[PDB]
Amino acid sequence: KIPVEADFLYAYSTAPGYYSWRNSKDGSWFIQSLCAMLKQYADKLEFMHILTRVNRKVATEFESFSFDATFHAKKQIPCIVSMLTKELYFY
Amino acid sequence: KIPVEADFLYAYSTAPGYYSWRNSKDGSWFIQSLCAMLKQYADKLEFMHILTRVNRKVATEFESFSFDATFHAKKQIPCIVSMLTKELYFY
Amino acid sequence: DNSYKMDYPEMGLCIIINNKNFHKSTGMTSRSGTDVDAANLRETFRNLKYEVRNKNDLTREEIVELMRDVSKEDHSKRSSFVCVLLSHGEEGIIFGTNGPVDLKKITNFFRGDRCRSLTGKPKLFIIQACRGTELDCGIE
Amino acid sequence: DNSYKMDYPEMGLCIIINNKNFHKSTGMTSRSGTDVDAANLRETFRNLKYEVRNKNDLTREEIVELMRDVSKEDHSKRSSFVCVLLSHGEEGIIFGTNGPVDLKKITNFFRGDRCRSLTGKPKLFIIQACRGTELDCGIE
Ligand SMILES: *[C@@](=O)([C]S[C]C1=C(F)[C]=[C][C]=C1Cl)[C]([C]C([O])=O)[N]C(=O)[C]([N]C(=O)[C]C1=[C]C(/[C]=[C]/C(=O)O[C])=[C][C]=C1O[C][C])[C]([C])[C]
Ligand SMILES: *[C@@](=O)([C]S[C]C1=C(F)[C]=[C][C]=C1Cl)[C]([C]C([O])=O)[N]C(=O)[C]([N]C(=O)[C]C1=[C]C(/[C]=[C]/C(=O)O[C])=[C][C]=C1O[C][C])[C]([C])[C]
Repeated sequence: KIPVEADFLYAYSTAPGYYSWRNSKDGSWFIQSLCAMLKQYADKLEFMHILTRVNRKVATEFESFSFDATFHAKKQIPCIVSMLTKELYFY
Repeated sequence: KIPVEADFLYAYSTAPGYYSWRNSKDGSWFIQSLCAMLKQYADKLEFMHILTRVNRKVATEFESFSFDATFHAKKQIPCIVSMLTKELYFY
Repeated sequence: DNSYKMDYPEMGLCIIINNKNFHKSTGMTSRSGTDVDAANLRETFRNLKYEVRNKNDLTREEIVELMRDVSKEDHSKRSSFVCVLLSHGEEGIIFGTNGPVDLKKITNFFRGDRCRSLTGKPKLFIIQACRGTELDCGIE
Repeated sequence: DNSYKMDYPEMGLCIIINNKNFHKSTGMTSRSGTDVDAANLRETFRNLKYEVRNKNDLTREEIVELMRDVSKEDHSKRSSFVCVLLSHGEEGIIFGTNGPVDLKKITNFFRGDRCRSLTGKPKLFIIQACRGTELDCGIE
């Protein structure tokens, strides 16, 4: 017998209340930088450990550019919510 | 230059929208079962890895008891939100 | 033990809900790039062994059904679950190609006592969207 | 590199905000057990090397100040941060021993561009409370 709302893992593209960014030629920052990590560590790391490097590769190497005063020079930081009651290792 | 809302880590005592439990003789389920893990793995594991076993030790071995119809036989499941952009190892 | 059980015959099923063009009514701008994602994605979970089924531009009453269509299904021999949603959004709300829709009702079917074959297995939800209208000016 | 930098002279500072008795007005029941925690806690972070300062039953206008008192402070030589809050609560709201208080305003001082010495360091918030009034009947 376990908690129903358990084992659920949600990886939001940004921090609550904030906007999520997107490139018109590569697409999302969050999605490209995510797949790219599962590209390297899909069998090396756990998953939170992946999702965390994904957090850095999006908080560190991504910065908006725009001719708009408001929509320019803006950052983004993902959100890793986890209820999982165990580790995960795709393999 | 980084995202302000970053590096923040919030460990909620339950799942959003839900109640949090408490023992009158040991205290919180979430707090006792947490310290107890940092008691064993404060230098063995990372932290998400700790916080996850904490998730199990609270989703698995804790079940409410009460003479009330409503406040009896209820479970709880913690919530690990993470913005951290790196790993953590207290030592 | 400590780590999940992932040695079931079928790794899972990775439905991606690629939403891009929004009903003029919704007033939601057409997301350019969404496509580049859905492909880099479909290719990603294909390499990890998931049954990826891509659906495009689905109204609110449509994502909800697919979901009950997906919860009710023998995931018995399936090891896990992955739902990738790419669309516009607010906080707690995701968007249909016709109207905004409450996230709660979506994820609910797969709840421990509603989706029992998935019970004990990890429901991995990846949301790609607007949790509001705040900007990170960045320090350092 | 990959893992945080924790080899600063001072591991951090672990303020625990032990709230238990609530102003009859608030109507919040007196939490029995809270104390057993605050002790098992103070003893825990004491062993990991934190400057633990325990404050008890602080009204809403009181937790907020301590916080600006805590954000404004040279955490320069400090490696990290930990705020343990034990009290009643709703979703997004925590309770004072006089009145409910918005979580956002609390955590905000330590934001990258507000609390600059903590910048780059992990702000570890542990909340022990009622995110609403839902029960987990449990399956299996
Ligand atoms: C969100 O879905 C927008 S939700 C808007 C909204 C409503 F209309 C009504 C009620 C609530 C809300 Cl929250 C999308 C994310 C998505 O995947 O569709 N957010 C955006 O589209 C953002 N704009 C862009 O991504 C376009 C853009 C990109 C860049 C440069 C990026 C870069 O990486 O450069 C190197 C600069 C400027 C823009 O345009 C911004 C208008 C939001 C900022 C709208
Ligand atoms: C929450 O703070 C309650 S918030 C209530 C609330 C309002 F009054 C107004 C607006 C919004 C909200 Cl959310 C506390 C958590 C805390 O740390 O103080 N929750 C509780 O106190 C729960 N009750 C108990 O913990 C007491 C209790 C324990 C048990 C047995 C536990 C066990 O482990 O047994 C082995 C059984 C019954 C009860 O009593 C329940 C009335 C909530 C359930 C109230």
